[PDB]
Amino acid sequence: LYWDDLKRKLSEKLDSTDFTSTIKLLNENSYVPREAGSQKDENLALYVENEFREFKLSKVWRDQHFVKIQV
Amino acid sequence: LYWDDLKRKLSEKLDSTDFTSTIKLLNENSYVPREAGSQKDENLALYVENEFREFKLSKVWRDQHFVKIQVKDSAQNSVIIVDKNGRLVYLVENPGGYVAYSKAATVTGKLVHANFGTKKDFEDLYTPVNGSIVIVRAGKITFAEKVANAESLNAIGVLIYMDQTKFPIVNAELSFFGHAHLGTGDPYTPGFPSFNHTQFPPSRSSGLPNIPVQTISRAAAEKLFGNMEGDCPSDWKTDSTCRMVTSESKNVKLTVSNVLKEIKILNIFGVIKGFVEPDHYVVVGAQRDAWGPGAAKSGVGTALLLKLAQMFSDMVLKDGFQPSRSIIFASWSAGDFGSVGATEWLEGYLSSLHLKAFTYINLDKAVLGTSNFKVSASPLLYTLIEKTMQNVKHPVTGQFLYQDSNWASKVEKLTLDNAAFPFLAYSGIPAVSFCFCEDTDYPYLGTTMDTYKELIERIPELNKVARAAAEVAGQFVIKLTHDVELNLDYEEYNSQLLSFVRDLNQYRADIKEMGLSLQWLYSARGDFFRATSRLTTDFGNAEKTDRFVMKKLNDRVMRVEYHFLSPYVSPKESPFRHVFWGSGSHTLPALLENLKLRKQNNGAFNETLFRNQLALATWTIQGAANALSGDVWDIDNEF
Amino acid sequence: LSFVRDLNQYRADIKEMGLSLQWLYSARGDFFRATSRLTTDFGNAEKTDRFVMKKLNDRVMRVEYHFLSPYVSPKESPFRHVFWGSGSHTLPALLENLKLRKQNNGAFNETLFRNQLALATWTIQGAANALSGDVWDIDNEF
Amino acid sequence: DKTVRWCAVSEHEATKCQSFRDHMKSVIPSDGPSVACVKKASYLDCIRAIAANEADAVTLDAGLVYDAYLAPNNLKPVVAEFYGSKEDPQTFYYAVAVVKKDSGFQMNQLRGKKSCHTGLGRSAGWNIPIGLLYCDLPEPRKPLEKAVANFFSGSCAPCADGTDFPQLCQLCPGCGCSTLNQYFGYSGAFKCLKDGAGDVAFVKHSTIFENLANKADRDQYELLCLDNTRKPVDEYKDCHLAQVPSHTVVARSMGGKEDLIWELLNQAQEHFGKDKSKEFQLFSSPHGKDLLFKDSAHGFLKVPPRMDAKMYLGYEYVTAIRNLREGTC
Amino acid sequence: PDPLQDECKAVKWCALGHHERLKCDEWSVTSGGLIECESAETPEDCIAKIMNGEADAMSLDGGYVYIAGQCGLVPVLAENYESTDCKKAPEEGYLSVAVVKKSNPDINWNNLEGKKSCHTAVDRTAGWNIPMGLLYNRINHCRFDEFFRQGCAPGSQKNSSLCELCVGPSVCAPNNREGYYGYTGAFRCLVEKGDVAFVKSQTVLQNTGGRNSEPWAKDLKEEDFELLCLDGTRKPVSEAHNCHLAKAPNHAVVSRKDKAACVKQKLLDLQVEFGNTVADCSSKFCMFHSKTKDLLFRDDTKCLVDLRGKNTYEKYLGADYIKAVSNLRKCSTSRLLEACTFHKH
Amino acid sequence: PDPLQDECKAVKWCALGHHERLKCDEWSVTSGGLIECESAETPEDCIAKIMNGEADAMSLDGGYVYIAGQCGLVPVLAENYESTDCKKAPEEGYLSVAVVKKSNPDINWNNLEGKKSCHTAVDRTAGWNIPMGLLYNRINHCRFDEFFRQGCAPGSQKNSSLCELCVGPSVCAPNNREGYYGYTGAFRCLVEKGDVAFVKSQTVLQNTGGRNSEPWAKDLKEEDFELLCLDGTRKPVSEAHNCHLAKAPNHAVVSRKDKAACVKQKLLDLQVEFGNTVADCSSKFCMFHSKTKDLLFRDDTKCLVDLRGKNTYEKYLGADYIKAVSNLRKCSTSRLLEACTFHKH
Ligand SMILES: [Fe+3]
Ligand SMILES: [Fe+3]
Ligand SMILES: [Fe+3]
Repeated sequence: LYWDDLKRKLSEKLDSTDFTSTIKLLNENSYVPREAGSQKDENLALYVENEFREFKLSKVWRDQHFVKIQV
Repeated sequence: LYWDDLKRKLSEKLDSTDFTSTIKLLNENSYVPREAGSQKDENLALYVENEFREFKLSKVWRDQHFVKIQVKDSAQNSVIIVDKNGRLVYLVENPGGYVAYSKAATVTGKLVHANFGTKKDFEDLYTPVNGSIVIVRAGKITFAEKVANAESLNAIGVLIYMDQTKFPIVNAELSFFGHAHLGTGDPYTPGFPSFNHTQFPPSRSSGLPNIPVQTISRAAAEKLFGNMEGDCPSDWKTDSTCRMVTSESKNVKLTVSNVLKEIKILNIFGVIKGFVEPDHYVVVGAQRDAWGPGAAKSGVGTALLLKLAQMFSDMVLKDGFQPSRSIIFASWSAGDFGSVGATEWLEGYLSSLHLKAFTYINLDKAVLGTSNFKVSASPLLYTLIEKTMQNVKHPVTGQFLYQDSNWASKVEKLTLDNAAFPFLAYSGIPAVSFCFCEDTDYPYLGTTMDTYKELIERIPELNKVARAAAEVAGQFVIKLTHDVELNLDYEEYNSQLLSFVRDLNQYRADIKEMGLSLQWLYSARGDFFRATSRLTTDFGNAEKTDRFVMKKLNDRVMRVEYHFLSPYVSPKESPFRHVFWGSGSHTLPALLENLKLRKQNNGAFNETLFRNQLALATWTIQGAANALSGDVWDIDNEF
Repeated sequence: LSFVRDLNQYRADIKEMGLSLQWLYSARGDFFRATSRLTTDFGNAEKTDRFVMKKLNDRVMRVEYHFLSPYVSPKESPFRHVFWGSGSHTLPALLENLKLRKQNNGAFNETLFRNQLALATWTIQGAANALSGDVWDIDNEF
Repeated sequence: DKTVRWCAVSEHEATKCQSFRDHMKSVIPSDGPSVACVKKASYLDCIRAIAANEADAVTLDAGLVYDAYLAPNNLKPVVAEFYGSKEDPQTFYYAVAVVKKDSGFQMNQLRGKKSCHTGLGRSAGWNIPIGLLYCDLPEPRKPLEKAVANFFSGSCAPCADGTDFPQLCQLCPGCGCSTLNQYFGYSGAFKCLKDGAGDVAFVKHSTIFENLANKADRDQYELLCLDNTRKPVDEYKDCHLAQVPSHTVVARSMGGKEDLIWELLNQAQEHFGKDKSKEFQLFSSPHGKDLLFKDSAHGFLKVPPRMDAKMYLGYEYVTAIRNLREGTC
Repeated sequence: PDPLQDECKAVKWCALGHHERLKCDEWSVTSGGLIECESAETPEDCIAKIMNGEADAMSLDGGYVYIAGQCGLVPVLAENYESTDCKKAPEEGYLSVAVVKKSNPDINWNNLEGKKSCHTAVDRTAGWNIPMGLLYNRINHCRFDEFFRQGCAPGSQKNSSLCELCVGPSVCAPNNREGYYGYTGAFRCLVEKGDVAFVKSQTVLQNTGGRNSEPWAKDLKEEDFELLCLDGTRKPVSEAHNCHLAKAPNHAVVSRKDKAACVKQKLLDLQVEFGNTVADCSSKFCMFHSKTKDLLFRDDTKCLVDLRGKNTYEKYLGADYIKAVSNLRKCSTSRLLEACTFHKH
Repeated sequence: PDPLQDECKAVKWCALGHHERLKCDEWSVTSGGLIECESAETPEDCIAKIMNGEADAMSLDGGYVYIAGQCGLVPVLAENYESTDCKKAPEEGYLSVAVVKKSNPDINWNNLEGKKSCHTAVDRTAGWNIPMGLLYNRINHCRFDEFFRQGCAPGSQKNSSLCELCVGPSVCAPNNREGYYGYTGAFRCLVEKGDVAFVKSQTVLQNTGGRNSEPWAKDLKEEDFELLCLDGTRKPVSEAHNCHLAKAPNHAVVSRKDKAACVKQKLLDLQVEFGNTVADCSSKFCMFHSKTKDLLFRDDTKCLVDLRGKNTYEKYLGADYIKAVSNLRKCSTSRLLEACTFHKH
């Protein structure tokens, strides 16, 4: 396909996507005070991880790390 | 054409090439005392340059450089025995040669004799050098190191002489030339190239002695010992005559007056464009300068370089040889001062050479005898050295170079004094370096006696020998080009890495007293193993026809060597970053070497240093893995 | 070029000091050609030779990374990019020190500058030798 | 002395090549240059073959000369065709747009018509006319093939990808890139119009004269001029789309045998040029038109030393080709 | 290009070699980017860059103006050498002479065959076109490298006789990286190795009397040189007026038709703050002043003057000059000129 | 291979996962390179490496010995568990049992349908072949993941029921990166989530009475568990002898015919300095001792004993075992086994 095609497609796809809903969903008490390395944090993390899997995209993994934060 | 073809051709071509003539030609007064940056030097330089042009090979250029070399000042350097006042006996000698980059000063005091430049090891002897001049034999290590250690023990002044046993030279009134720089290249442009003196003119001490170093004639050595009470041990695989300490009654004074002298080094190149990966080269070098006539130190090399360049070009035009990757011959200069020529070239592609040069061969001191066949290189060229020593027959013995009685051949590590060392330890280019060596190193080497005569008087069939050397060098080139797959042993590093892990496990106890888990290291070592296993697989599944998929692989191979250079140390500070063959605290060997001290229960062990050493040395290896593939984005996300 | 320009506003200071500032122009140029070849090789290559294209795109892919001072350790100064980084290796940082020269006070570290320029030059230079020049850049004269 | 491996595109060229080989053998001495014939399916295979040392020479239309110059092929032009007469050799020719009499449309009314092209990327058949219509094309204009396919209501554009752009082969199913496609080239593009498959044929000023011997048959056609008028076919000098550089023989930049190529062709034109021989003709054939060299050529001229495609083609023409490729309106 | 306006944001200048580049950069900074710099290693390459809009403008000697014109560029503004009043029309041109050493007693116009020659560069007016064409009309062949025994005519074939006297790092290049390149270079060439130099009439004066402080010229004296007159005699250098080869059109700035106007206007403006008027050139920037010799413009350039209708290379160079360069067409070795004359329209 | 001699320089061992690798490395250093280490993530991959000489040897449970044999490898030496006298013949085999919690009153042999199960790994003798085959002969179909409600049988399909109890970082892998992998892992699985574990008879003892110091097992008591007898009853663990499923051939070392001898000899020798005899294992290296559980060999391994003529997998495993694994052939899901049985000779 050519640019116009991709441009046009990408647009209509953008024309039919509720961003506001997801910006809200990412506000439910399920993951609200999603501080760094918190449970909520880890919650949304797994949400994104699964969503990606659900998106049926190719390989999708996790990246673990142990850094010192201050509280 | 196929290997047999190239092998057979290259042979007959080698069967009809007079190496002895050119080794002689490079001795005519036209270019004899071809010191670094001298006129003669510049003469031969243009000779090679033109010869290359005459060879009708593709592009050929020049490489200019202005580095600071050290020379003998008009004022005479000398050693003189003298008590707590004046010289009683006589001025031992006014040395005919000198040790470059030596501290320009003059001091006097006691004179200890630490066999073989202290070797760093030998320093663990009875008599202390705590504030006193020292004598050492030219041998096991490099002047640079000999001096370095001497000073590390707080000594001052160092004399280097060629004893009789080690150096069976009839003449004892003979003097030789030295180096003294604990590094490679101009000692004021570490990692980055040099300029004018007018611009960027620091003095020194940037990895230089700071202690006078003077070469002394055996005769002079004789006399020194003459004024010494101590008695030379049998431990020293030497022979009678030397003492250990000067007779208390009096001491000795060393006076060296040398001066820096900006010269213009001239590297001469010349390539043979490839046909498929024209931009991946095989650097073939050869020192061109020398103090004396250096028929050995520099003759044989340049001799081979030329004759060897003459052949491949010919093979390409007349014989139909189509090297898949370009070859680039290079005659460096100012090599007697630490490969100053070749090094400052590398200094120039501080982070891209490996993207260009995939292997560096070196013809320096290729022919020195006819007994042994020493070989030093990066494990990446191990199988090439092997399979080739199985194709080349000794010049004297009708038999093949390879000792059929083993399955594991001997390969030596590259030393600070080999142009190949920088290519590998600084630029991350795998490099080989053979030698038709002898149990005893050539004597006339660093002296005015390195004549084409005394050479051939000591090696009758020099032609056949040089031919062999030119053959192993040739095959390396044919081999590193003939085929479409870049043939480097990136596997040998798995072993090299496991060996480390092993030796390290011998301190699992110490590792335990410290909270260290040492688990991340195994992961890296493993994360890397897989990387190689994929590469080693992807190759097999790829077809030698998809110029694309092959290029993508060969490039990965070409990364292997370079990526073992600690990406956590600055070239400007520690130029030899290669964790395996470099020099510094980033060095893998250096890690164990510090840990060994743990057991000594003393403070010799720097714990904070170790902690990092391990920590980084881990991520170095780790990275080497993530860079060598793992299909990108290595997914060992668990751990 | 913008750098070179802003730097020429101190050609006076550069002169009081023995500095030739000639090597920098060479790099800046040795780099310009590099890009001119790449910009050319592309045009002459066909969007069908997956091979010749891959060899080019890779060069393009090197451009940004190679402007990271290969003379400073990530462990010490992580933002090595001579242009957008942070540290004395920073190109902007060079001018920023030179500006102090005029203040006639000690605020200007001369030895620091000397290097800053020296390396910042070879950084750019290298960026060039890495971005092609058909490899082995042959400006052997100079 | 020695052999020049000529790259022949398909059967007909292959047949003429073999006759070319045989006739030169009979006149050239044992010490003269000789021809060997290498058959490929398309000009693009001939370009790869020369680069790969499988062949040595091939004659290309100037628009394809540009492509041949590009990496990784890097071929260079070595010998040029000339037209006109030996008396006043012309190293260029005119791109025209031929249509039938009273079909009732001008150049500004091409949208929706059916087009016959000599071949994708060729000067007269493609580069010039598509270059002139570019902004009349609907967006998106990338890829070009797609905008062109949407502007006309069907075409024959030889060498185009019929899988990707089926409307481009609507008049010549498959878009065959050789004379096996009867609508390929100058004469094929003209046949596409004459047969009634297309409304316009993008060819050269001599095409119609090479195809219709009677003036009365030729009076049934006209040319579209850029001012939106039409003129008779004799009036091409005042009604043409552009002047373009001659077709040229290309060769490798290294080990290319350019000396022998010139030697072979210079002798070939002496023995077998226009009206020279009753046995064989370099510039015509019973097997087809424009095989190996154009039938309208009268001879050859050697290109100056080391001239590259860009210099050969000239800034203008190169600019036009570039501007078609990225091109901004 | 819907109803648009203003492409005249900045003018991109094409500079040869390193030095011209430096000067251009300096001119860039100071203008606040009104002048942009592109570089190339040869005049022909610079003209090519401008032809294909990789650059917009450069100044050129008449000989190169001819090539530029055959290649479709147009002259925009001329360099005037005689007056500081920039509203003056372009001069009729500079004097082209042949200079020898007083030391050398035997050389004369009718004696050149065999001697050693020095030329600004091939294809330049005073260094080549004038003298070579006038010699050509005498020897009626084109192997100038066989008429002189040896020489330095930058831009010639690396291995002809005519490159044997050159020296500059880049040996024989048509740029500053050749020492004997240009009006000055050819003079030095004369001083050091040649028997004859072809240069402009003001050259001796600009390089004698300590006016040129380089080692090779600091002690030179105007009286040490003579000119060759067409009639076979010799005269002091102060006599060019009555002892010159011909007149030579002034160097001129060239561009493409599309950008001529833009180019003009920005040059005329920039001249207001950077031309003759600048009292000191080490403090503020000077167009017509050069660190070395003749970078981007001739150092003796006074004004860039409007061409008053001579907006065409045939018109600006003038008939006589055209007629002379044409007679030499058969000896061209210019790759760019053959390129620009290939198309038949 | 002209008249040659001695390929037995070093033996290359294939190790699963990280831990086995570490142990191997350690064994390497200390031997002075008589043992070389290659690694893989699964038993099948290890067998493949050995098939194609990427490695030479590994020790394996009987179930995997079957696969190895169908793939052309041979047994070389057996692991003996009952005696320290390494000259003894191989034992008839270990006891295979089913263990439950005393807590749970209702579970029994005839009751498994529906419960939660724990298995060493798929394809192992005590964890799978014995129990699954004996159940198969009862349900006459192969959806074991539908007979049990849920489980942890490492090496099963990532998304079947039988992977739902697994935990180890690498969930459900047939290696140590799965927590519930092996004799021990399956026991823990029982302790923490399952109703039945299929393991060897000595397992309970090796993991109760503080003999296993991990948090999960330190306070466990032998008396907390029972065995399932085939007749439907339950018995204390001290009664395996009269309450086991079947006998299971000992784990055995495998290689290729070409290298069997080499492998043998070096193992027999290495055993002399690194086997049972080593009085302390934290000072000197111990083959049969493992940092974790059962790396390279079973930790209860006493001797590696010569096979005395049972140099063939059919011969070593024995008829009964072969007959049992064959009956389960139709449920295999082993990709390597299908591979090894493709060729028709
Ligand atoms: Fe055409
Ligand atoms: Fe002029
Ligand atoms: Fe088992």
